[PDB]
Amino acid sequence: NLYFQMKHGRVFIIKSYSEDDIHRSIKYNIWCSTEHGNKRLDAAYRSMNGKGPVYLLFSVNGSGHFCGVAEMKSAVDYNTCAGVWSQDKWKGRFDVRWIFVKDVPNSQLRHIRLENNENKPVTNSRDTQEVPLEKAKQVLKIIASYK
Ligand SMILES: CCc1cc(=O)[nH]c(=O)[nH]1
Repeated sequence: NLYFQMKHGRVFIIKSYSEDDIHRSIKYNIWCSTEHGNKRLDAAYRSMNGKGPVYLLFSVNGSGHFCGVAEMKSAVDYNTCAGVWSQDKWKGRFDVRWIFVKDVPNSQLRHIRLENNENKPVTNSRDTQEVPLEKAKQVLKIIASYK
């Protein structure tokens, strides 16, 4: 209702090519991004210093929908077993906590736009695109109220 109208938290889009990697993340509550993506999330997490959550909005590239919401729950460990994701393109791992597993079609979010990404729809983001807090509130309310 007015729950989401907090003033702390940072929100990022997660774009996965792999449906297998979504399933593994939900099963084991972990994730891994590119090197550049991990560094961005690790900085946001460490600078948050616990004063609020880091939310992750997951969407599989090409699927036409978002598939869930997770919260970051650790910094990035860069020295972990390799080859655990569906493509061996990844060094490291961080903990997440899946908060919401539901398919939300892009049609329900296309009209929200990111002033920090040339006003492109939030549904046209790349991996680890950060969402401004005020637009993030609108997306979460839509996700949590979809049926
Ligand atoms: C390591 C899991 C993963 C898969 C993918 O396709 N993209 C990404 O950023 N992380």
